Amino acid sequence: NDLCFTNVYADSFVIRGDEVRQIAPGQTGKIADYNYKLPDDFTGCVIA
Amino acid sequence: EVFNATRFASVYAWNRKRISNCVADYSVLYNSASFSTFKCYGVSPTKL
Ligand SMILES: *[C@@H]1O[C@H](CO)[C@@H](O)[C@H](O)[C@H]1NC(C)=O
Repeated sequence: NDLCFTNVYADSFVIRGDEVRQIAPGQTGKIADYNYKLPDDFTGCVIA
Repeated sequence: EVFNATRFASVYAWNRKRISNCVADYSVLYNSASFSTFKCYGVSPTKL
């Protein structure tokens, strides 16, 4: 709440079933490899 | 012949099959979606 940023982007999508945990930096799997890949130095948070 | 085996042994008497003197194609197990988890320690699954 105190810090400030130049821009923020909100990427919204739905995932069902297992692998929901795979949305995290440096993770492997069908979802992380073919569907949505996060950068190694990603700074932010994932809410589900 | 190991992964599509008819019946697996109990954990008290686990089986140990030795695989040798052959060409081992590891691409089928990696791309096949039939596995629920595939986590490798020591070596990366994509350079195998
Ligand atoms: C062995 O298992 C694979 C796994 O999909 C299957 O495609 C193949 O038909 C099976 N073969 C036999 C002889 O059980």
